[PDB]
Amino acid sequence: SMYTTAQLLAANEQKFKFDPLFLRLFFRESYPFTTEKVYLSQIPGLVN
Amino acid sequence: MPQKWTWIPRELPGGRASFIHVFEPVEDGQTRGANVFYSVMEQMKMLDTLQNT
Repeated sequence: SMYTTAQLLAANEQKFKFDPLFLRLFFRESYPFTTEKVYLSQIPGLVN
Repeated sequence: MPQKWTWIPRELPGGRASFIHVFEPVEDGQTRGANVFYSVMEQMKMLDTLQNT
């Protein structure tokens, strides 16, 4: 019951600036582990 | 575990071959093939265990 007409010209998808620089530059290798915990080790390496 | 993945097109734009893939499918859609051991992998291992025991 409305006789007015309309036309859509353009639509834009706003977004915020997001670039993962820190995990791009430094964290380069991925290790999927199926176990429960994860171990990392450090060896002193000071020999007289 | 692998750490770098590279893309290699199968065929060059000129029509020459750049990557070769060979296998025999059985069903309609099969992306990658399966070895011939699936029928007897289990019996082989159990035979090995029986022999050693």
